[PDB]
Amino acid sequence: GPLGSRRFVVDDRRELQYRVEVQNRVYKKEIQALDAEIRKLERLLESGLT
Amino acid sequence: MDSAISKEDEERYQKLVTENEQLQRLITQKEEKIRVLRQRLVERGDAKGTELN
Repeated sequence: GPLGSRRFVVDDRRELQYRVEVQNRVYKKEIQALDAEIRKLERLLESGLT
Repeated sequence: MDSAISKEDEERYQKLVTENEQLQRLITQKEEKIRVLRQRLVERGDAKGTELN
């Protein structure tokens, strides 16, 4: 996976639109990971630990 | 303006970036707050948790 700055117009056409959908999935999976941490946040919230 | 890249490819991309903007923000909200939890877990020694994979 080398430089994409060589063929900016070429790569960023297909490459860019491609990386956006993976980011859409990747970031979504992060939220699920975070969702477990949300539980630890809830004990913060509910206990008023601050 | 492009003869090959029509509204089709555009809309698909536009909506896609929109998706990206939404949830990357939703992440950051939790992250910044969990980040503090991270430090608090550091003192507990829970910083790593249990990653046997």
